[PDB]
Order: sequence, then structure tokens, then C-alpha cells
Amino acid sequence: NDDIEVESDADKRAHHNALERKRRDHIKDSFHSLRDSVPSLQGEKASRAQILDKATEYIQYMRRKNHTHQQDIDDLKRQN
Amino acid sequence: SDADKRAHHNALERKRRDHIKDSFHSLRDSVPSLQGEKASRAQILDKATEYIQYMRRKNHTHQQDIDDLKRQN
DNA sequence: CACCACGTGGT
DNA sequence: ACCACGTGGTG
Repeated sequence: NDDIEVESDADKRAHHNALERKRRDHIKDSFHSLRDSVPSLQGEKASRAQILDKATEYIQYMRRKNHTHQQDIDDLKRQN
Repeated sequence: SDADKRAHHNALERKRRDHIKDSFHSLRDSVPSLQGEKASRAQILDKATEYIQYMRRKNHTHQQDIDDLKRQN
């Protein structure tokens, strides 16, 4: 835009700031959705570090749980 | 002091930021869609959210296949 | 000592 | 598009 390039400094500042608010809101949102996707804290409190941490923890748990399910499938597929 | 008081507050936050930085790393590596890719913190959170949901689904259905192979056998 | 958001300055 | 810092305030 041709207005954008010729806009005032007050206009530049305000914008820079507005874009950062928007960036932070996206992330705050994304932390929300991760929070709710993880049953160890489905929808209560939890600091950003806990969300990231319990999220890594869950992924590992699930993997363990998955290796266990697929064996019991193979072995039930032996019986069947 | 009142000055030395501020240095500490600041030092403790730097620590907070480092914890979150490291934790983003590990989450990054635990998600196969992000391995080897350059990702923004928003991507990591988003692609992670995606994976965790996928895993939950896929595990659930595999449970079903157990019940039905258990209802079959 | 944890937590958090903001404005700002730096690619 | 994105990121890290210092800050002021909360428990």
C-alpha cells in the first residue's frame, strides 16, 4: 500500500505493537488448545511450561501405550 | 538493595524464558511433523496439538479392534 | 520463586 | 513472520 509507506511514525509504532498483540493472542490461543488436547490438564490452570512439558510426557505415554496395543492385536490375530 | 532487587527479578525471568525455550525444543522433537523442519513457536504448538489428537484417535480405534477381536475370539 | 503480558528493538 | 528482553504486577 501506498499509504503504508508514507504513514507517520505514530502510525508505524501503533502498528508494530498491534501486530505483536495479535501474535501473542495466537500463541495464547494455541496454548489453550494444546492444554485441552492433553487429558492430564484437560481444562484447568497449568502454566505454559507445564503444558509444553506434560504434552511431551503424554506423547511418550501414548507411544508406550500404542506399542502395547499393537502387540495384543498381533497376538489376538494369532489366536484368531 | 532496590537496584540489586531488580537484577534478580530479571535474572529469574530469563530463567523462565529458558525453561520454555527448552521445553519447546523437546516438544518439537517429539512430534514427527516438526522433525527436521524450521518451525515458529505457533507452528510447534499447532502441529503438536494436531498430533496429540491424531494419537488419541488412533489409539481409541486400536482399542476397538482389540475389543472386537476379543468379542470375535 | 513461580506466573504473565506488554512495549520495543532487532533481524 | 518471529523472537527475546526488561518491566511491573500477582500468588
